[PDB]
Amino acid sequence: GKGDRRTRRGKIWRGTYGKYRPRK
Amino acid sequence: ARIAGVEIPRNKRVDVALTYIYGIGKARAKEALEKTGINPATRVKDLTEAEVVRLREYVENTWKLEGELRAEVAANIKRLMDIGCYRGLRHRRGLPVRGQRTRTNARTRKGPRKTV
Amino acid sequence: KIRIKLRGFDHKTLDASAQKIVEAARRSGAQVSGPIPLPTRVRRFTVIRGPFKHKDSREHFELRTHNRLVDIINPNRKTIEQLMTLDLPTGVEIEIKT
Amino acid sequence: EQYYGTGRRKEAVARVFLRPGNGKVTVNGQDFNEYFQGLVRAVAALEPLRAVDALGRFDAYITVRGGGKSGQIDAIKLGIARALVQYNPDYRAKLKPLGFLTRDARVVERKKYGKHKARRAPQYSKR
Amino acid sequence: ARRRRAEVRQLQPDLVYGDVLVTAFINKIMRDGKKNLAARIFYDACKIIQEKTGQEPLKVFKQAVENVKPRMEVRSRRVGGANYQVPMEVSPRRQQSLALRWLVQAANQRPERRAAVRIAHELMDAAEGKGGAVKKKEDVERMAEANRAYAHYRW
Amino acid sequence: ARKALIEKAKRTPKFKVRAYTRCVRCGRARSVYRFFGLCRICLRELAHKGQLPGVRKASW
Amino acid sequence: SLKKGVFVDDHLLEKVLELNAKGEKRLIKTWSRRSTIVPEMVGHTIAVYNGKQHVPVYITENMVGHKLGEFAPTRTYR
RNA sequence: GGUUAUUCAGAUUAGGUAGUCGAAUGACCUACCU
RNA sequence: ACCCCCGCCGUUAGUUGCCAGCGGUUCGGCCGGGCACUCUAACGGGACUGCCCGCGAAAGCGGGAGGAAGGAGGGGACGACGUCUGGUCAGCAUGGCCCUUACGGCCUGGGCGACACACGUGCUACAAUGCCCACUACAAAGCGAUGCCACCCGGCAACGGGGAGCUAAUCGCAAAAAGGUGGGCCCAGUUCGGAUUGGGGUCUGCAACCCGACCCCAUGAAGCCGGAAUCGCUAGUAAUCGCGGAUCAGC
Ligand SMILES: [Mg+2]
Ligand SMILES: [Mg+2]
Ligand SMILES: [Mg+2]
Ligand SMILES: [Mg+2]
Ligand SMILES: [Mg+2]
Ligand SMILES: [Mg+2]
Ligand SMILES: [Mg+2]
Ligand SMILES: [Mg+2]
Ligand SMILES: [Mg+2]
Ligand SMILES: [Mg+2]
Ligand SMILES: [Mg+2]
Ligand SMILES: [Mg+2]
Ligand SMILES: [Mg+2]
Ligand SMILES: [Mg+2]
Ligand SMILES: [Mg+2]
Ligand SMILES: [Mg+2]
Ligand SMILES: [Zn+2]
Repeated sequence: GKGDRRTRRGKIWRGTYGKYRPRK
Repeated sequence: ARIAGVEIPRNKRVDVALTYIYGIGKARAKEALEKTGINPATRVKDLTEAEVVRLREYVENTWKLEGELRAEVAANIKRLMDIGCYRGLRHRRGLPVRGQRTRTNARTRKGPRKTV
Repeated sequence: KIRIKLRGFDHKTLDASAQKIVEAARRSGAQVSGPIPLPTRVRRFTVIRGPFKHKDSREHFELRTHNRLVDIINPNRKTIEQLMTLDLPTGVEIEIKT
Repeated sequence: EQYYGTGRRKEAVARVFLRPGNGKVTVNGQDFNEYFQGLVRAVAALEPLRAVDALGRFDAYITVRGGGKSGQIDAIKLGIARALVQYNPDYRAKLKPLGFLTRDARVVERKKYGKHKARRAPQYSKR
Repeated sequence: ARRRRAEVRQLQPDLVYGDVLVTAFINKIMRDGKKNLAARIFYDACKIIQEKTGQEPLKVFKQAVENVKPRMEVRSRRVGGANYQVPMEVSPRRQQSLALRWLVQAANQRPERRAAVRIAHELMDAAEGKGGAVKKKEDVERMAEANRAYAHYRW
Repeated sequence: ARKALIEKAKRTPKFKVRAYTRCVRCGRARSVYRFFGLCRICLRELAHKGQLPGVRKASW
Repeated sequence: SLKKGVFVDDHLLEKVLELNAKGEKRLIKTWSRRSTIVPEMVGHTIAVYNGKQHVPVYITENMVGHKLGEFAPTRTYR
């Protein structure tokens, strides 16, 4: 989902990374 | 089995079943598993009885959930209620608490379109 | 050994200014690698044409901030005298570092 | 000895080194069937070699870069025609009519203002 | 448009059989320009052809189109002031185009869970004679002969 | 408050969350690029006058 | 949100500390709804402004972490 | 599903009228004009 | 039509690029070496009904070869005498009118963010050409001195702390996504859908109640591809997929 508030490409759409996304 | 006193998430994934439990979402579901070494794959129609109490009593006693949770949900309102904060008088008229556009939609809290 | 940079807007006065620098250093000193244009970093600015309101038919220009590079090896005595004196800058911002 | 040409398309160029061999085809590392995996278009690129009738008789070291995945393959398609047309005059008299020698002008088109995609207008109305 | 005949798109042949028609079907399956996703889903059902029947997908496809290829159709036309449903011969191209079109549209209607399986169960029921997509062709051929009245406007 | 506000812009006496951008010519309150200190109108006109060096009528 | 340091004006704490220093009244005319309420400042009556005027809004133990504006309407019929 | 009555909410109009058209509710089985 | 982008190649220049040729291989173009080639901009040739065929008076049209590209190859800049007494005294200037202890002037707070509605443009979806998750691979352009932040620790994360390099084809924003391999999922108001809302947190900034974004936990709303009507688009276009910037404290 492009709008699920807890997903892979969920953050790829809102400009952020978060937990569900490999940060540094 | 009858997990949270009344809710009975049978015949379905051990992980997902717990989500259906009120007060227990997806994360708190992966939480009982790693802290009880339970495999997320298996079901509820073929789990050991030990775990029917092991995993159960675990979350039941671990953190707030069930009707008691909702009560707190319902309580935190009465506080914003008795005095009249800007957040509280939103549940009154039933408006949103994000200060969002009431002019356009916002139906989800407003209710179905009442033309008049 | 030494290295000179050549940023600038006009490109006709940036193939000229880098071209004079190539003939003066070679004709009166040791080897000097030719002009090496760096990827022109260009600015772009679109903006609504109308004074008031017309979300279209707008306009936009570009800032051609060029780039050019010449590298000399031998710090000759004739060349450093040729560069110091003989040079025709203009709208070119050079920066030399050893 | 070697055969060379230059494939290019969508700013996704592709150098083409190719000396006669068994059929091995390293390109930006990886074997041919290794890099391009689960993508039907691939088996096409090697068509020029099937036009010359020499599948398992020409190794190839191609250096492709830039552009998307598939666009690459297209650049590969032409680099090989150029490669096997350079060191071979008589292999153009038949490879050209079948068509292989063309840059393929079909580049993405610039997006224009007052539109969303150089073309797709915002939902027209009147109300 | 009005000037020239505005001729067809002469697509590239098949990357497996070397025949134009095959590629055609791919496209109409292809959503969002994913020729790799569709080609597989079509090729997947190609091999689901030699399973249920040692028969070659080449003739199961050739026979799957030519068994839903509508022969004549109802086009509406004005006549100074009226809309008749004139029946008339389809374009060689129009047939293929619609056949191939409906073909796909059947794949979506079916209860089959996996796509290639839908086009598998469909492309067979096509060469057989009966199928959800074949019936949308018997159907348009009906309106054809029923309105046979107004055939006096062949134009 | 169009003069008394173009002047108040050059002041920045209080906190910097008030040093809001402003135009150099017109004193427009919005659509002021930082690279120029200009607003879209003039900066377009001045761009036609060639008085903005390097800048060039874009056409790709 | 101000996790570090509980934001609020100094004139508030000031105009209320001199209030605890001898248990004075409670009347007060503020113009800073942008401020959190000081825990101990219970029982007082801060007449908060709201573009309109000073609402004699009271205070308790519950309404602490909440701001002054929280308890001052800004719009008519709300 | 069909018929009818009404109504405003839209829709077609540059706009209005009317109509067509749509919806709701109760009952029931293209025309003119500015 | 001469203006530029992309379409063919070369001329000029070599810190972009080559186990392609040899030596080390830490088997990493890291070192040595080189610019033929990729690239980088800049200059220039190329397509002109030129050629063969046929119609024709000419103009020209239709067909074939050669060619990267044939009948403006694709795209953009450009938009006439006018029309709409179109738009803007609010970007600015300007005639006239009008205020001139306030129609001018400053702060603080409020308001443009008010909701019983209706319309316009949109995002995201209702899902098995697909939902979630582990690995792996391929872009172009663009910006980065009080800014882009590699590497290491705390944590569930947003974020913070220490700290290397960068006046920027050399350092950073930087996994391009969809996709390739493998997993659970099995048609379910669903592992679809994320609206709504309780409590806990981080960042900017005098100050996030009014009135910010952003995490994690929970709540898992409407919603089975939509009436009448109605819109975009003829090809690298529609659709579909990610990225950057301006704007800017943040948003
Ligand atoms: Mg070349
Ligand atoms: Mg595109
Ligand atoms: Mg600001
Ligand atoms: Mg109407
Ligand atoms: Mg009307
Ligand atoms: Mg009603
Ligand atoms: Mg360099
Ligand atoms: Mg060699
Ligand atoms: Mg050499
Ligand atoms: Mg023509
Ligand atoms: Mg012109
Ligand atoms: Mg007027
Ligand atoms: Mg507004
Ligand atoms: Mg439910
Ligand atoms: Mg409900
Ligand atoms: Mg930015
Ligand atoms: Zn200005």
